[PDB]
Amino acid sequence: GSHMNRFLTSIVAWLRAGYPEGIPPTDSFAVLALLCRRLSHDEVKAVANELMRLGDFDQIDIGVVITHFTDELPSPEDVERVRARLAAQGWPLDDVRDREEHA
Repeated sequence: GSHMNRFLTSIVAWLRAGYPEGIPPTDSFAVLALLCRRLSHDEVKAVANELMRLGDFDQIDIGVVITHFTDELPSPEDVERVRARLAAQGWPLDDVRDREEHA
């Protein structure tokens, strides 16, 4: 019983759950950098678009950055920042074996 749309919905939820105060443009690029490791740039472009429409995102251009990256950006401290914050709501970005490894 797999539903594709529900996946996107949960992704949106996770992302905005990481920032219930709204993502600032600096770590928005961090978000795209992290998410692009799991999802294709068009997929993240789509979810970013709908998330910005939903309101729980700052109104910038993520689609431009994911299709045309920067060399020095996004900032490493920002990616580590979003990494630390989003980890609190879980991490479906990577794959984790169910076992008490790190709590």
